[PDB]
Formats: sequence, C-alpha cells, structure tokens
Amino acid sequence: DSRVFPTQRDLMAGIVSKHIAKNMVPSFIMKAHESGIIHVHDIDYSPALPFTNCCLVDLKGMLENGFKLGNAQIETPKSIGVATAIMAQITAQVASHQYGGTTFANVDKVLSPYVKRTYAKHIEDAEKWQIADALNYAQSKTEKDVYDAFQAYEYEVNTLFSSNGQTPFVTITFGTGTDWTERMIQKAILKNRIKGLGRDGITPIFPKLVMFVEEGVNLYKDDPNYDIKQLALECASKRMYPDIISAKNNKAITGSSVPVSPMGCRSFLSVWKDSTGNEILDGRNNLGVVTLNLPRIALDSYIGTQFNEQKFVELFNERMDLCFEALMCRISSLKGVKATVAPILYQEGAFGVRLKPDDDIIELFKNGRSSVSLGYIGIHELNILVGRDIGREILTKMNAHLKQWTERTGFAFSLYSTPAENLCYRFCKLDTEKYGSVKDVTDKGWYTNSFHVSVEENITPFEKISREAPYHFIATGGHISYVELPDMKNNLKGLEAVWDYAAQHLDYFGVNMPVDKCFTCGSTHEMTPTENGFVCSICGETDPKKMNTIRRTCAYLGNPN
Amino acid sequence: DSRVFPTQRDLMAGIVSKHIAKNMVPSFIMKAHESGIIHVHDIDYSPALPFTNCCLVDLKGMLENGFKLGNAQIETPKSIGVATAIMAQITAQVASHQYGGTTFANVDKVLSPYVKRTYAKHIEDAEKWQIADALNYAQSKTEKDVYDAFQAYEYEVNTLFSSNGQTPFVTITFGTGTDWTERMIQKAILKNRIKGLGRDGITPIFPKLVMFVEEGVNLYKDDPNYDIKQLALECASKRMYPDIISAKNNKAITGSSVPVSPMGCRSFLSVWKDSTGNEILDGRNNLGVVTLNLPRIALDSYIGTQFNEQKFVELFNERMDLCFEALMCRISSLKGVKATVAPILYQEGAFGVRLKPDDDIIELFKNGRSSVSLGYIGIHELNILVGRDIGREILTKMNAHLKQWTERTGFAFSLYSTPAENLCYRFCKLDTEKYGSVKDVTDKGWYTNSFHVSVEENITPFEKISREAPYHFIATGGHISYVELPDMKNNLKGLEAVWDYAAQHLDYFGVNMPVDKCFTCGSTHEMTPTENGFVCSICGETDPKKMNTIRRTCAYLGNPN
Ligand SMILES: Nc1nc2c(ncn2[C@H]2C[C@H](O)[C@@H](COP(=O)(O)OP(=O)(O)OP(=O)(O)O)O2)c(=O)[nH]1
Ligand SMILES: Nc1nc2c(ncn2[C@H]2C[C@H](O)[C@@H](COP(=O)(O)OP(=O)(O)OP(=O)(O)O)O2)c(=O)[nH]1
Ligand SMILES: Nc1nc2c(ncn2[C@H]2C[C@H](O)[C@@H](COP(=O)(O)OP(=O)(O)OP(=O)(O)O)O2)c(=O)[nH]1
Ligand SMILES: Nc1nc2c(ncn2[C@H]2C[C@H](O)[C@@H](COP(=O)(O)OP(=O)(O)OP(=O)(O)O)O2)c(=O)[nH]1
Ligand SMILES: [Mn+2]
Ligand SMILES: [Mn+2]
Ligand SMILES: [Zn+2]
Ligand SMILES: [Zn+2]
Repeated sequence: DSRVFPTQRDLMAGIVSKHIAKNMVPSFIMKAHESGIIHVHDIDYSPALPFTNCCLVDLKGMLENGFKLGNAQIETPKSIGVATAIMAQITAQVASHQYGGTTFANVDKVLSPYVKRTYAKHIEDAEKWQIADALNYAQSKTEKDVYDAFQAYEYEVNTLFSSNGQTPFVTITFGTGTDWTERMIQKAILKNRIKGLGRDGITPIFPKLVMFVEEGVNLYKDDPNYDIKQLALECASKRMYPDIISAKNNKAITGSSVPVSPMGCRSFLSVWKDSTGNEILDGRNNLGVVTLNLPRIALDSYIGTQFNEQKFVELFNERMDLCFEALMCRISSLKGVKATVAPILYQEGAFGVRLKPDDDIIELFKNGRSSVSLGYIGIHELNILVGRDIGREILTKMNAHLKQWTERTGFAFSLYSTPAENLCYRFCKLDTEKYGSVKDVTDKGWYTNSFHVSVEENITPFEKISREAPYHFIATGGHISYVELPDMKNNLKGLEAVWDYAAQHLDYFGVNMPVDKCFTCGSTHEMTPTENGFVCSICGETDPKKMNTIRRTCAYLGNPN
Repeated sequence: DSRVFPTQRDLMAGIVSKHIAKNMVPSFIMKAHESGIIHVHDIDYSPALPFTNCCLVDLKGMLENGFKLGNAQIETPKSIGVATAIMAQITAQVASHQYGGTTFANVDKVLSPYVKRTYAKHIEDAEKWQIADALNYAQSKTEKDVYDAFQAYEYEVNTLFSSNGQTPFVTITFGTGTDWTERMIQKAILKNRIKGLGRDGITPIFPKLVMFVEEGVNLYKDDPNYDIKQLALECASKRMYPDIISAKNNKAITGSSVPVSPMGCRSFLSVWKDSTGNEILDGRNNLGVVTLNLPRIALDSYIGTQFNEQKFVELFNERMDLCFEALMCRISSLKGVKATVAPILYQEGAFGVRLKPDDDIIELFKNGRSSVSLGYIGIHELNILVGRDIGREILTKMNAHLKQWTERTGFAFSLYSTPAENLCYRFCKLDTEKYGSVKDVTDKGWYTNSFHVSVEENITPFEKISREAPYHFIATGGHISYVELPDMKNNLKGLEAVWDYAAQHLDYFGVNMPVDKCFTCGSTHEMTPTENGFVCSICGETDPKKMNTIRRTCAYLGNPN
C-alpha cells in the first residue's frame, strides 16, 4: 500500500539504493534519466544491489530433483496439492530476489506428473477399501484434488507479501497440453479464475494467465482441447485473463521449437542452445530495461516550429549509444558478484543451473543466455512530430544497433515494448517542463504505449490488429496488442472471432473489456462512469466497498477511481 | 543470511532506522544504550516506525469469521489442510508487521473444528461410494489429512521469508486438548517433528513447540493423554522441543483460568478482562523490551576494589527511572499512529479486535491489555559482585517500581527474563571496555541469563530446578529454566522424572540435550567435539555438510561451529 510497514521498510531501502546509484552511475547517464531523455528502470533496486529483472522459473528441474528452499531440503512432491504449495513458496522466494516478474511456463505439462501420482494414490485406495465403482472414484477425487491445488495456488499468491511488501508479480502459462492430466490442470486454472477470489468473487490482478493457441490443439471446432478454448473465452469475458499467444507466430519470431512464455508481462527470450545443442527456455532471465523516449528525440530536433530530419538522425545515434552505456553500466555492476547473493536463483535451480557458492553469477548470463532490454515508447507521438509513419523503419534501425551490441559484448540485446504503466506520464511530464502543451503529443498528459495505435482513434478491432501486427515481428524482445470491446459475456462468438484474427496475424494478444460486479444486487453489467465514481445501472449503488470494478487501462488490471 | 538480497535490503532499512532513532530518542537514553547501562531492544525497527514486538495471534476469531489477508477476503476453512495453509500465511504476514515472535496458542483446540469438517467430508464419501468399512475409512483418511496439514505447516514456516529476509520466528502450543480431534492434532505435530525436516530429517529451529502438562490430562499413568506425553518425551529427545509449561503453576502466576502461552520465546501476559468481564488471551501483545544491565550497576558502585552498598542503591533507583523513560519514549512514538499501518494486525483480527482505518492503535494497548517489558540479566554475576545472593530481593524491588509505573500510566509493565542470545556478550564487552577482566564476572566474556544458575557450576538437574523455581513466580513477564542432560533417547524414564519435578515446582521448562545426526552412517549419538569441528564417534566423518548438529547454548536452537 504505502503506510503499511513492509512497504515503508522497502521505501527506506529504495531511498538508500537511489543514493548509492548516484555514486555508481556516470553523471551523463543519470542526467539523461532526470531529464527524461531515457529511463533507467528499477533504480531503487539496481545497481546498488546486483538484482536481475524477470525470469522463466525452471520449476521442472527443481521439482524433479531435490532443491533447498529456505532451511528445507525439499523432495519431489508425491501429490498435486503439495506441488502447487511448493510452487507458491518458490514464487514468493523468486519475487524477493529479483525486482521483476516471475513466470511459470507450461504448468499443465510441468505439473502433469503430480496429477499422475495423485491418481495412482486414489487407485490404490479403491482397492484398499473395496470401492465398487473404482475408475470413477479415482477420477472424481483427482478432479477435486487438482481443483483444490490451483485454488490453493491462486489464493497463496494473493495472501503473501514478498520482501517489498507487495503481492508477487507472477504469470502462469498453459495450453499446449493434450494429455488428460494436462487438460485437467487447464480446466482447474480457468474454473478457479472464473469463480474469483474470496467471499465476493472479485477479479484478481495476479497471477497473469496466458494460454497458447494452435491449430491441431485448441483453435478449431475439431481440435481436442476446443472445449478448453471455450472455457478460456468465458474466463476472459468475466476476468480479462487469459491473454493468448499464437503458437505459430510466437515460434517464428523467437525461432523456438516450442512456444515461448513471456517473463513477467511480456519480455520474450529468443532461441538459445546450451553447449550440447539443446534448446533451453526454463531458467533463463533478463538483466534489465532502459527505455528510450522517442518523442523527446523528435521534440529536441525541432528548430523553431519545424522538424529537422538531420538533427533527428544525430540525436538518435547519440542516444542509442547512450542507452548502450546505461545498459552496460548495470551489467558491469554484476562483475564479481557471487551466487551467495540468491541461492534459490543460482544454487538451487530456479535459473536452471546449479552454481557453487563461490561462482560468479555473470558467466551464467553471457553468450545469449539472458536477454537485455532496450525499451521504447510513443511511436504514435513520434509519427505526428516527424509528419509521417516511421515506426517500422526506426524500430528496424534500432535492431541494427542491437545486433552490433550483441556481437561486441556477447549479451543478447533485444527491442522491448515497455509496458510503461506510469512511465507514459513521467516522460510526458518532463517533456512538458521543456516544451509545454504540444498539440496531439503532450497535451493529453501521456505517451502511447510502444507501437500501439492511439487509444483516441476511431478504429475497429480487426483494423487495429492489422496496423499493429507487423511490430510483433520487429520488437522481438517484448510486445503485445490490445483491443477494446464492450461486455462480451453473452457474445462469446464475437470475442472468439477477435481471438482467431489475432492468432493468425500477431504473437501475444489480450482484450480489454469492462469487468464489474455490484455486490448488493449481483449485476455483472458494465457500470456507467460518473464524475464522483462508478454507479450501478440497475440498482443505483455508488459505494466503492460494495463493488468490484476492474479495467486494464495500461498494462496491469486495476480499479480506476 | 547476510549477503542474501532481502537481508541486504533489510539492513538498509535497519541503518536508516537507527539514524532516525538518533533524532527521536533523547540523548541521555541513547548514551546509556551505547555504554551498556541499559539496552533498548530492536532499535533497527522502533521507534523509526511504530512496530510492536510479539503477540498471541487470535487465529480462532480470524478463522471463525471472515478476514481479509493480502487482497483476498478469506472464508472459514472447510478442511484441516486449508486451515493450516491459512495459518501459515498469517504467520508470514504477522511476522512482517511486528519485529518479534508470533505465537499460535492451543492449536489443538483452535483447529479442532476443521478436523471435524474433514471427518464429515469423508463420512459423506463413504456413503457416496458404498464403502464397506465406513467408520474406518473416515478415520484413516482424516488421520492422513491431519498429518499432511501439519507437515504442510512445518515446511511452509521453513520455506518462506518474511519482510526481513528471515524464516519467521513462530511458536505453537498445545496439550490441554482431550477430545479425539485435539489428540490427533497433537500427535500429528509431534510425529512430524520427530520425522524432521527435508531429505535428511534435520532438526528445525522453528516452530517452537510448547506442551502444557496437567494432572487429569497428561501428567500421570492414568491420564487420558498420557500416551501423548510419551510421544512428546521421544520428540524432545530427538529434536529438543517441545518445551513444557506447568498448567498449575502457570495459572497461579498469570492469574488466568486457562494456561497462558508465551508470546515469542517466553513473554507472558498476565490476566486481563475486557469491558464485560471476559478473560482475554488471544490477540494481546507486547510493546517492547528495555533491558537493565544489573552487573554494571554493581561494577559502577565499586569504590576502588570494594563494593559500596549506598552507591548501589542510588544508581539502581536512578537506572530504574531511566528504563521507564526509555520504555515510555517508544510508547510515545505510537501516539497518532493509525490502523492503516498494519491491517492484518489491527483491522482484520490478529490483535483480536477490528479497528477502523482511521482509528488510533495505541488505545488498543492501554489499561493492561498489552504488556511492556523491563528486562534484566546476570544475577549470578550480580551476586558475586555484591558478595551475597540478592536475586529474589532485587527482582522483588523491581516489581515494586513496575507496580507504580503501571498505576501512573495504565500500561501493564512486567519483569522479563531477557533471552539475550547475543546481549550476554554485548553487555560484557562494553563493561570490559571500562573495567577489564574481572574475576568470575567479565573474564569468561558473557553474562549469565537472567536468574539462571551459572552454566559452569557443578549441579544436578533437581537442585538446579529448586534454585531457579522461585524466580518464575517473581519475573512474571517472562521466564524459563533449562537443565543440561546427555543423550536420553534410550532413557525416556529419566527425562520424564525431570519433566515431572519441573512441572511441580516451576512454570516454563526445557531440557538441553545434544541432537546430532551423521548423514553418511546414520548415528544419532552425541558427536565428540574437536578443535576443528565435530566428529562422528563410530564412523569418523567431519564434514559439516554431511551432518546435523544442534544445541541450545542460549535461547534458540542452532549449530555451534
Ligand atoms: N509523473 C508521474 N510519474 C509517476 C507516476 N507514478 C509513478 N511515476 C514514476 C516513478 C517511476 O520511476 C516511473 C515508472 O513507474 P512505472 O509505474 O511505469 O513502473 P515502476 O514503478 O516499476 O518503475 P520503474 O519501471 O522500475 O522505474 O514513473 C505518476 O502518476 N506520475
Ligand atoms: N491461503 C489459502 N487460502 C485458501 C486455500 N484454499 C482455499 N483457500 C481460501 C478460499 C476460501 O475463502 C477459504 C475457504 O476455502 P476452502 O476450505 O473451502 O477450500 P476449497 O474450496 O479447496 O475446499 P471446498 O471445495 O470448499 O470443500 O480459504 C489455500 O491453499 N491457501
Ligand atoms: N559483542 C557482541 N555483540 C553482538 C553479537 N551479536 C549481536 N550483537 C549485538 C547486536 C544487538 O544489538 C545486540 C543483541 O542481539 P541479540 O542476538 O541478543 O538479539 P537481537 O539481534 O534480536 O537484537 P535486539 O535484542 O533487537 O537489540 O547485541 C556478538 O557476537 N558480539
Ligand atoms: N512447502 C511445502 N512443502 C511440503 C508440504 N508438504 C510436504 N512438503 C515437502 C516435504 C517433502 O520434502 C516434499 C514432498 O512432500 P510430500 O508430497 O511427500 O508430502 P506428504 O508427506 O504430505 O505426502 P506423502 O505421505 O509423502 O504421500 O515436500 C507443503 O505443504 N509445503
Ligand atoms: Mn511425503
Ligand atoms: Mn471452499
Ligand atoms: Zn447493483
Ligand atoms: Zn557417522
């Protein structure tokens, strides 16, 4: 919250950490950050301490083998419910040793073997107690245990604070599983999500859910998991998640044999092979984000009221170099740092390899294993400032610099569509301090996310997907597209048509709908917006404590007041 | 640990908090703390933030009714396993909003109703599936669910870090329960503890276990839970805990109709009644500890090499006043503080009453509800310095000051036998900086705990209990007695004789034995101590990673290196 104790403690460390960063980070990089030329993310954590950002947790390797967690040498779980109980504790622990999001990829496949152990236990109990209908007891009890295991997970993640006093920022993916255990997990996740959280069944912010969609798996009428696709459509319409990823487009962009889950919100690894040619996903991470204020490049290239193309080329080149220096500055902090810093990450399997206590952690990140993020924002406002559409062109050129950086250093730089929940305002506020109200750019008080078409443009779902799709193939380090839609709870067919179009043309996709609930009557209709707050169409209730109203106005779900 | 991330963050807040305390706390109090005249505990937390110390969590009230926990409006659990899963999350949350220990009192009684719901569910499943042996299916499955629920608890508490990067400091009491559900919980706790933690079955530091012992319940051959007493003796001999409390002596000292569990290690409330005359235990807390260096009073009253009684009376009176000023200083910090600071504690039931967000938290503590702790230490070294035994006499006089303080302020001051894990060295080191090596006092490098007879005195178990017993009736705010014993795993009868003697004469009691395990062979015999480390009698292994060696050399269990 803010005045809550663990948050206050965290703010104290955050302040000490900003001060230490002022002594570690070269002046020109700091100055560029204060002025809003760039944005060095997570300065209240790094480089004062050698934290990394987000990751794909290697849960499979952890669970299969042993691993130490806290003071406890955990063994392979022998039931599904214990497996997600351990998954929940790893969630809290990983969140406390990085400043970014934690992702568990393909939990349907990974947790499958523990649903199998639960099933065998009940089969053993059907013989032990002379149960007449044996195959129906084992299945029915297993269905219940799995439902309960993922209710446990969803609640644990919403009832525990990490180091920083907040609920852990975690995402869960699924959808490539077709075996009966893998189907059951997916239905359990989606059904718990539909039921909602707590007494009143509210819409949770976390975990993020993302489902993979593929032809031959869950995309068309005839596919095996097509019933699960319909469950997911109902869930999306009541609770926003799950977002979907097109397995086909995802693998083309990443170069991966299997769909690549996003770390945190939408950071994507590209394909990487270990020393024996195996494709590795789980365990890999991102080292940080620096974000380039693209509108500011253009604003600073104005001479009078007129754009100067030559000036723009000079500052662009100069600012790209600058961003490399900022990104490299923090990676340099990681030199000499030992694996004692975060045993759960480095010693015990979360990052997929066991380092010894006295090993340097940075060697793990080298030669393309970890990604590193050059963010950007405000293509819409860039296009207005330069007078034409240069989005695909400037982003393609940014990739060309990134390739050079990758080859000079060994670190795998990628272009990242910064989620920028509040950075949209920060950059605009600082650009306003210099240039004032500029028509169509700073006047509204925010910059538009990445390559997204303006939220104030009159466009259909289908035409927005088309305009945005090309960018998923360019900003390979991170991207998503949203479409705004009304209540779709009694129009699952229209929603599905937008999913299918999205899955055909782009990588990662979500749909922003209104998800409201009046507690006193029970209406799940969209509330109408007053100047005071929200109001119930059918009853007329206006108390915030007697309703749940969730939008995704930017990146995360939240209540808009 | 130390270089582990959440710990480093916590150290940053701890440093900022010490600095803020330097601006909040009057100079004379700070100076007295630097010099080791007194010790203001937890200065790295309070008064920079308005934390409190330890508590008895009102789990019963929380579970029975609703309560919000994190973002989730939790409902009454409908199974035992969910109940301890919620108990585990409350543990982590309470630990993060106070700087002291969390206690769940009488978990056998409190969690009983959820064992009853689990039993009814399996009875319902015996009819649903035509199970031949119905009463034996429900009982056998319930036994398993309870075992699993308390394995879940013991592991959750050892696999989660609170705000401060440490495993939560938590204690669990039981033993007054005689119903079949309450027996089953006690056996589950004790059996999990016996099995140990993890792959290798190591001895856990936490949770602390304390069992109540009473005539007519579990003390003599004919008592109903006498079998549980034997389970507890076996557990104590393999894992140190459980400590025991004499229900009879405990109620006489506290004035309570039911046995009073210790908050954290050994802070005891005295009896208190709400506005309608009900005796309240659960929800109540302690506001902090200031500890009086008793040897230093005597050392500072030496004129040449000779004790001056008159000087001792003057500094004693002056230092008691000083301690009141230090204790009151931090309680003053709590004025104006609102319940938004810690919703789990103040709004949602942990402290047993629901305050509104805009309510002041200090009113909850007034008029005897919360205790406040005047610690002391080193009676043994005090007796040497003054030339005679003045322990019962000086402590009785300290109570007389405390009664005056209580009547002037409304806050319930009590005399507290400071556990002083490392304060035993701190005080001795600072007293040495002034007076050097003093025979029998500072020469060994530590002061003896509270009223405990010297750890270097040749005395039997029974004679140590007798010497120490009177002090449990005087230092009512906190006390314990230890006895040192050899391996007692194949002598449960000798151990029981010491428990019975203890239960007759004193309040709260534990037995320090050696609990070692060699992993390579499996010996549970006492390891022999070398200058290098520990060594296995029968095999000869010396690697610390291939063994588990636990002592209680002071207060907590730990590995001595
Ligand atoms: N002007 C303005 N700045 C804000 C607001 N909320 C947060 N900021 C600032 C503080 C942060 O350094 C920066 C970005 O915050 P975000 O919410 O986008 O992400 P986050 O809090 O994780 O910060 P970070 O990306 O790690 O720097 O913007 C706001 O309402 N207005
Ligand atoms: N913290 C936490 N809360 C849970 C867990 N499982 C359920 N809850 C929450 C949600 C409910 O508000 C409350 C009561 O839940 P239940 O005992 O009814 O759990 P469940 O639905 O799995 O069993 P049920 O089908 O109702 O018999 O506790 C868990 O593993 N951890
Ligand atoms: N001389 C000396 N002082 C120590 C050692 N370890 C800790 N201290 C200091 C720092 C603490 O302010 C003080 C008491 O520490 P304790 O381990 O008894 O308890 P705790 O860490 O909870 O500190 P506190 O009671 O809150 O001040 O003694 C040591 O090995 N030697
Ligand atoms: N974090 C956590 N660990 C648990 C829990 N229950 C058991 N564990 C740990 C201890 C073991 O090292 C490992 C595997 O435990 P199990 O799946 O065998 O649990 P349990 O003994 O209740 O079932 P079982 O009798 O073996 O079929 O996980 C829990 O609720 N939370
Ligand atoms: Mn097991
Ligand atoms: Mn339920
Ligand atoms: Zn309504
Ligand atoms: Zn051995």
